[PDB]
Amino acid sequence: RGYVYQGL
Amino acid sequence: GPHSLRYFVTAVSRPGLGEPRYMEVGYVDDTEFVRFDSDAENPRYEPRARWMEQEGPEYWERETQKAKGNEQSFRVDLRTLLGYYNQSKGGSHTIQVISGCEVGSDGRLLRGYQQYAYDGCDYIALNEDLKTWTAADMAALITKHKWEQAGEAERLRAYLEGTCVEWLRRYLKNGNATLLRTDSPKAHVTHHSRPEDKVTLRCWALGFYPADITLTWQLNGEELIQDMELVETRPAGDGTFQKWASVVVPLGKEQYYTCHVYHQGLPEPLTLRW
Amino acid sequence: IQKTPQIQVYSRHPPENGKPNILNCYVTQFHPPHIEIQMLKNGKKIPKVEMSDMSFSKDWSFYILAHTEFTPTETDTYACRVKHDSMAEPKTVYWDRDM
Repeated sequence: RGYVYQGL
Repeated sequence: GPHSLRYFVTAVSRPGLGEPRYMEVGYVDDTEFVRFDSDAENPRYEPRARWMEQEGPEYWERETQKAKGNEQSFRVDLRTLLGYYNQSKGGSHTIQVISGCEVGSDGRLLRGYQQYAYDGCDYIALNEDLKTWTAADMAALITKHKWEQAGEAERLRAYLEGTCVEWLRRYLKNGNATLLRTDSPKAHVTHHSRPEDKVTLRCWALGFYPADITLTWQLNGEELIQDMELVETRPAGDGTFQKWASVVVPLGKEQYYTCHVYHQGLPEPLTLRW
Repeated sequence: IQKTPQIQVYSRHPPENGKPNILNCYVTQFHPPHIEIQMLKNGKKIPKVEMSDMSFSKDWSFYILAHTEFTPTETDTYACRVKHDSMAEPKTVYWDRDM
C-alpha cells in the first residue's frame, strides 16, 4: 500500500 | 529472512509535450507487484504479480485514487522546485522517491526509509531515527522547514511502522508461494578465444530466486576478485534473475580455475570447470 | 544529470532452436529517464514487447527491462536499439547467442 506524499 | 516493501516514484516534466509523466512501481523483495503510469491508456493502479488477484475491487480503487492525488501533488512540486532553484520553465526535470519498510523473519520492523532526489541528486531524506530530516542543499532546507512545521515526520512514521508493516505482512502471506520460494541457479561455463594465447572463461548462473547470489572464480584456492569481470544481477523476464562472472586466463591453463556459486537454494555451493 | 545507458541483451534460457524462450534487453544506469527502447527481429521492430522491473540504483540512475517471448531459429537475429539524449546516434546491441 503506497503513501500519500506531502508537497515539497 | 528480512523482507521489504518498496515504492519507486518518478515525476518527469515534459515542457511543450503536455503534462509531466508520473509513475509508481511497488516491490515486495525483488518482485514487482503493482504499478501506475500516468501515460497509460487508462491510468489505474494495476497488479504485476498473479497473487495480487486476492485483493478486491476496493483495493484497486483506493490505490488509484491515491496515485492520482500523488500525480497532482508532484505536478506542483516540479513547479515549486523551479522556484527554489531559480530555473527556467522550458527544461525537463525529474523528482525521484524511494519509500519503504523492512521486517525481519518474525514480521517486526527493522527499518523504514524515504528519500527524494531532484535531477539525479539527493534532495532530502528521513534519518534512521524516523523523526528528523537531512537536506542536501539550501533548497531542500526550505522543504525541511515546511515539513517540520506540518509535523510530516510523525505522519510518515505512522505509515512506516503501521500501514507499511501490516500490508507487507499481508502481501508476504497471500503471495507466500511466489515470494517465499527459492529457485536454485543452474550454472555453466563458456570459452572464448582471444589474441596473445589467452581465453575468456565465463561463468553463468541462470534461473535463480531470490536475486542474492555470489559468483566467484578461484585459482590455487584463492578468489580472483580483483581480476574479474562481472555484471550486476539482472531480471530475466519471468521473475527470476541471472548473472555471469568472467576471467581471462592463459591458454592451456583453464583447468586450474573453478567457478563457485553460493545461493540459499544451494545446500552446498556449486563448483564448475570448463 | 546525464548518464549514458548500459544495454544488455540476453535470453532466459540457453538458446535451443525451436524451443520457446524470452529475450531481454536490460537498459541500466541512465539519466534523464527519457528513452526509446526497441527490440528487433531481423531488423524489424517487434510489437509484443513488455517493459518491467523499473528501479533506480543508489546513485539515482534508472534501470528498465524490455522483454518479449521468442523461439530462436538459426537464421533469425535479434537486437535492441536504444535512443537516449546522452548519445548522438542510437545504439543497437545484438543478441550474441555464443556468449
